[PDB]
Amino acid sequence: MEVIELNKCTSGQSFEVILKPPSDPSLEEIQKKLEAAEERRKYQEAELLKHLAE
Amino acid sequence: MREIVHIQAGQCGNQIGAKFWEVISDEHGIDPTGSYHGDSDLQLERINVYYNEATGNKYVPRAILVDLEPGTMDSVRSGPFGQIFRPDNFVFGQSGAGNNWAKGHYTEGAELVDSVLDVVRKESESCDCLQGFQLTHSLGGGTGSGMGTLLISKIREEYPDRIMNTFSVMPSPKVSDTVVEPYNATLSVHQLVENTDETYCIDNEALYDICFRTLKLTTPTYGDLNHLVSATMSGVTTCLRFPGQLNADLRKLAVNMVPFPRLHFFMPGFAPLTSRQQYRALTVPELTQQMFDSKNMMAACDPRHGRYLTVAAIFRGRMSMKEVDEQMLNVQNKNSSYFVEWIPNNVKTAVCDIPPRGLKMSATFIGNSTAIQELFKRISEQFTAMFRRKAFLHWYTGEGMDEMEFTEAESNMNDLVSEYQQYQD
Amino acid sequence: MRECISIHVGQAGVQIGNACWELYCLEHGIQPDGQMPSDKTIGGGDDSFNTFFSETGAGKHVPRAVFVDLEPTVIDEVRTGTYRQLFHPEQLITGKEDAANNYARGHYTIGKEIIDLVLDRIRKLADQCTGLQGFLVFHSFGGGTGSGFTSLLMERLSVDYGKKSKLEFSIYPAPQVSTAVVEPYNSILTTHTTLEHSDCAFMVDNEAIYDICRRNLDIERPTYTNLNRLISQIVSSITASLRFDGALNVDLTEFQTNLVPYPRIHFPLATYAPVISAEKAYHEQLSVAEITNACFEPANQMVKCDPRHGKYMACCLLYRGDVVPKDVNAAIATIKTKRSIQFVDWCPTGFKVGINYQPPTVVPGGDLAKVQRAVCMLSNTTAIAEAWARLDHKFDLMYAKRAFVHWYVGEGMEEGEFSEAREDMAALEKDYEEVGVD
Amino acid sequence: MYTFVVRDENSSVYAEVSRLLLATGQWKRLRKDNPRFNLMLGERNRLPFGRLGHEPGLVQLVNYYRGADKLCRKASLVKLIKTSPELSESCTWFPESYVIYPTNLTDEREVFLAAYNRRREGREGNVWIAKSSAGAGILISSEASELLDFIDEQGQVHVIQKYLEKPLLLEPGHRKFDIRSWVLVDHLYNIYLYREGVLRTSSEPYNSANFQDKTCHLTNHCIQKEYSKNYGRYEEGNEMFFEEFNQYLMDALNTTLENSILLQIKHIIRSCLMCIEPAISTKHLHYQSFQLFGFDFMVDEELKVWLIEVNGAPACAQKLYAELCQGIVDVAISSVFPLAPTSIFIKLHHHH
Ligand SMILES: Nc1nc2c(ncn2[C@@H]2O[C@H](COP(=O)(O)OP(=O)(O)OP(=O)(O)O)[C@@H](O)[C@H]2O)c(=O)[nH]1
Ligand SMILES: Nc1ncnc2c1ncn2[C@@H]1O[C@H](COP(=O)(O)OP(=O)(O)CP(=O)(O)O)[C@@H](O)[C@H]1O
Ligand SMILES: Nc1nc2c(ncn2[C@@H]2O[C@H](COP(=O)(O)OP(=O)(O)O)[C@@H](O)[C@H]2O)c(=O)[nH]1
Ligand SMILES: CS(=O)(=O)NCCc1ccc(F)cc1
Ligand SMILES: [Ca+2]
Ligand SMILES: [Ca+2]
Ligand SMILES: [Ca+2]
Ligand SMILES: [Mg+2]
Ligand SMILES: [Mg+2]
Ligand SMILES: [Mg+2]
Repeated sequence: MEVIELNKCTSGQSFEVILKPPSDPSLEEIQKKLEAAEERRKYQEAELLKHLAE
Repeated sequence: MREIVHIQAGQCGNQIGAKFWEVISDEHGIDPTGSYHGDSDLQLERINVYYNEATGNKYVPRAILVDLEPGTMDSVRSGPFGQIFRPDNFVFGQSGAGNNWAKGHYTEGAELVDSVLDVVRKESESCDCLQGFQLTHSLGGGTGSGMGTLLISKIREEYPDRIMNTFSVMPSPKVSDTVVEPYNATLSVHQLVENTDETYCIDNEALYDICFRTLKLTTPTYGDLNHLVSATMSGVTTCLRFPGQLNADLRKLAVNMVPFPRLHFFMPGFAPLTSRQQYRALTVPELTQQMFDSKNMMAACDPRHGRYLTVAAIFRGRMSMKEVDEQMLNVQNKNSSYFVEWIPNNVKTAVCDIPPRGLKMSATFIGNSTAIQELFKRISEQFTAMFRRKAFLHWYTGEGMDEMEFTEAESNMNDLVSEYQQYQD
Repeated sequence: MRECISIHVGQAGVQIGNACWELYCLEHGIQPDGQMPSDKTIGGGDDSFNTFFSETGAGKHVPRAVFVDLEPTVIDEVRTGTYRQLFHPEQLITGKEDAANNYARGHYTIGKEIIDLVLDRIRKLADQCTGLQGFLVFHSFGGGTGSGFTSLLMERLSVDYGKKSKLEFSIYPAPQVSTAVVEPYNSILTTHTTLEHSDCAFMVDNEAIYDICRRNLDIERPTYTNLNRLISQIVSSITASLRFDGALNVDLTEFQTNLVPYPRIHFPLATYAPVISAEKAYHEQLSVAEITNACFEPANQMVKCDPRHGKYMACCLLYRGDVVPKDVNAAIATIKTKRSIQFVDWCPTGFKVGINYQPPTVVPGGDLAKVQRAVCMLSNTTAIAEAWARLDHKFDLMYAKRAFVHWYVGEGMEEGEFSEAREDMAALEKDYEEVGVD
Repeated sequence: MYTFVVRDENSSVYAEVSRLLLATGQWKRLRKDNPRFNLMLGERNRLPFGRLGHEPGLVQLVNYYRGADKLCRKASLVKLIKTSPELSESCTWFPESYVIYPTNLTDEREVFLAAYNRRREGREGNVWIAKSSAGAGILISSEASELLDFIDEQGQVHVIQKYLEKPLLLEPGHRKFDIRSWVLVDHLYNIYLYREGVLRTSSEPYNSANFQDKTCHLTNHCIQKEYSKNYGRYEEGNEMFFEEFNQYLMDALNTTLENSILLQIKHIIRSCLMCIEPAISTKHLHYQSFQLFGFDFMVDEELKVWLIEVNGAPACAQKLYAELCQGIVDVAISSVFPLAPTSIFIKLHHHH
């Protein structure tokens, strides 16, 4: 039961107690993902219009 | 500012749509002349969802009245709230559709549809942010069924990413006008499978049995049936017309009610349904017991024959929201055999403070049940009983249709029945 | 002094943000008009509260915050609410139609169109900072914006602010206060794409906050306002060290150093006490031991789980009010001899304690009662993996039938992203089991 | 209408409880994967406790205590007794035991040989027994070399404990036996001891000069009914109930079952369960637990009771299924979900 690094100030204090010792995607790659999904949306919509045109 | 554009087509469509605007106009304090006279700010918070605001603080419904014959819309224009509709929003022909889906969809209807879309485009261009469209119509006639589904096809083409919603009255031999109603309903159902995000199935037989057995109306009329539709349409749209912690626009509802794109046909319900003992206060248990009782449902499908994919209940009036959850959590935990166990928490509840006119409290029921396959099975059987003998087909081949298109409607409907069946096991 | 920028995404993030800044202002003596009489340095200064507030020449203390939502109705409340004067228009960003509870709609469809604008507004706040620490990101798991757009924002923040720390305050979905059925999908999708971009995340399960409001505050049917004022007390207890003089958790980096030894396992459990109803005739004031003992009761944990059957990796005790180190250690001794606290063998069995003498501030007309001392324990237990297990199971039930999947594919997401995200969660659960179970 | 699920089809006990619940007309059974249940008759292994108590408006109850395996595992029990101050290492009613891991994998090998050599040098009886939880696989011997070598040939943790060389032998027959006590712990952590126990007796004369033939040394009901040639001779199914055993103790030893044995049994049950109460109690938990335990005791010729093990998923004696199962419904299930005596249990009061 040891207390270490006791720091005190006007607004409080803080300390540590030890009971026992121990034993990314680049900006380019994010644009591709965003545009790839935008492309799959455009494709699905074109197939909707193609169906409606028939 | 999430505006909805309302369309009503054909006799049934315009008669049911008329009462709907009558009911909700009363709830929002809008008189027949468009002037507001309510006493609560809640009545206006979401008023722009269904009404446009003109000069002089006038509120004009965002509604488009469509028909291929003048008669029905002359009645509306002379009806109670007939003066409230925008005069330009009446679009009608003179030929009629003769209860013929081909005439509404391919011949007479085609000649008029472009001018209807001109009005739709006009109302859309003035919306700050358009939620989507809602259509009221029957499937058994010619204009609402044939031209209605033609309108939907042309609205989806021009507004591919907007929500398309319909209230669809399904025909029944017990409440029938002509024998070709199964033909028109089977042809429309396929259009709805493809081009609607949500369809509220209203079966005239269910409306009839309710007026006969529950409401104890000796001789029901179309007017009586339309009173139930008005009340139900007002109940399902309460989520959209008033404020609440739920928010919920058309797309958010669809995302939570439709787990598969084609299975988007709902069974509505209402409570109370009392006969003239009408002043007795209704407790929360009785509202809940009736709301889930089949005799309170309007699809004429026994829910105990299928399974609920998703269920939404809306309670209106000043009541115990704690006791609402208790009774709802009681119906589920007492009949958990009729709820699919692979959609967690598929029963949602919402409370609204303003009750319908003349009721301390009410409950509207919205179920996406696989039991709806019984309705489509009925239509299919009646279709095939006539089509196997090609009875009455000449009315349709005379309009340019071929037998193959009927064969395809049959297969499309039987596929739909097969799709519901696989999710019921 | 180093600045912290708060980002609030979606309804839950914006409404929780509104409650926190309301509390922050009452704690620092800031008025709704931004004035702060106790601040003797007009239009400048590098005090601790300046980590969260900038200052104009006119003496206005302005939150270092950005509010983002794809629909304007929630942020309009901020524009016209009590504290409308605090923020300026650039800080409140609103779209016209939301993600409809659709992760794919908030991440791809709509996110792609608004991401660059949001980065621009954040860049404006960053240019006001002389030494930005990082970001505190508030959002829900279930919402389409909170789930889908947050993950996109986090990806770009890692690119534009590589060396900056990012902490989350995430709302875990609870059916008692939700009408959405697809929230398990959204939660798992957003945890997958956000996991490698968040340094430390504080999950709050609405179910836990809901029961606390009914049990301790005697609220039969709590509202979001009730839920949010309670959450903003926990958030304030966690961020107080950044806003007040002190030596524990003085910068966002210290949160990772003290609570997260393994990067993926960065979801500390939060436990708060005491929560006393204001409507009570008058409550007996609890002692340091009693409130510390309460930190090991499941009833006041921000996520319902059983830490007795996990393993601790770290443990912070944050006290506010009349508390001296003497009483803390005395209560800790008693608790060890009575409680089941098992640390992992590769970590010291200890507690880091911080004490702030100023007791918790309570919003006038709020539900919470003024107490003389309160504590918030931040413990990293494997037991919080129960939250992932519950969530992953619901995901499996719906995904086995591809229910609702078409809504996501329709917005341009590939079906493979579902399984790619689910497999990441299966690996996350395996990490917790390897650390906690023998 | 209450609901329950069944996730262990092999449980004879809860097969009866489920059969009784339905007979009341007030309990409905759901599919094993339906989350909307009041009561879960859960599986033995890997029961998902983390998914319990998260259904709005549903009070959920389960028939297992999370963490009670510490008491129902051969190796776990030994560690719990030696490491728990409430039981201490000098616990007087538990045979000297040691946890021994096979060399192909802490371990108490050196600690065992130390106490072994002490006994060998002191002329004392040095017969030990090795067993594990992965057995139907038991070995009894007086040589430490054979005990250790037998464990290395396996691949799971084992336990070596002193073998009671002076067991109490019934007459006529000169035969060994053990005592099974059923104990029910409800959600409030009351400890109810079933008034009916069973002596699983050996039908063979106990032989101390031959531990090779284990039929007269192991009182398991399956070993006696398979490898014993006197099965069912003295009592039906090698099972003597308390009425007879008490009458015997009076005729032969001039004492009673209560005074000579039951006081120690009730004391042992209390000590074991009270010890782990803070670890497994569900008093402030979001769900509720109960569980049926099977304690197995040994009695020596001095009328001292020793604890053998604790079974977490025990079976019952055929004659006692109806009475005990009904009792589980009364104090464990209907106490939380009431329906629309002379209790068969013995409440062991204690300080929570
Ligand atoms: N604690 C708390 N939870 C909230 C709050 N608002 C919403 N939620 C929860 O958040 C989830 C819904 O996500 P939202 O944040 O409302 O949705 P969103 O992020 O705005 O995204 P959209 O789909 O575009 O609306 C549900 O589980 C709600 O319970 C709030 O103010 N406080
Ligand atoms: N230390 C010891 N001294 C004397 N006999 C012992 C003993 N350990 C075990 N036995 C004998 O072994 C038999 C059962 O062994 P054990 O209980 O370890 O196996 P098991 O667990 O598969 C049976 P159960 O779980 O049903 O009690 C008992 O009848 C007992 O007589
Ligand atoms: N509920 C209801 N159903 C109607 C009404 N009028 C017609 N129907 C039903 O609608 C079908 C006839 O369609 P109808 O609307 O008259 O054809 P249309 O004018 O060409 O669109 C039949 O099944 C009728 O039972 C009505 O006012 N209310
Ligand atoms: C050709 S018919 O069979 O006579 N038409 C009856 C229509 C109807 C039946 C019942 C109603 F409640 C309303 C309308
Ligand atoms: Ca013409
Ligand atoms: Ca200053
Ligand atoms: Ca990073
Ligand atoms: Mg007609
Ligand atoms: Mg939102
Ligand atoms: Mg055993």
